Amino acid sequence: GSSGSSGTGEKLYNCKECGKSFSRAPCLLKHERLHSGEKPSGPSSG
Ligand SMILES: [Zn+2]
Repeated sequence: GSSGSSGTGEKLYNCKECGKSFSRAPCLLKHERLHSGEKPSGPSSG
């Protein structure tokens, strides 16, 4: 019963794919994007 979030953005950075809590938020947010399925085969254009 102690609900109270100080701020404007009520979001908690945390990877659910592999399940790992990084120390750096910035790096964590990017880590969540790194989880793009399996075998990221880009377009390889050019
Ligand atoms: Zn992860």
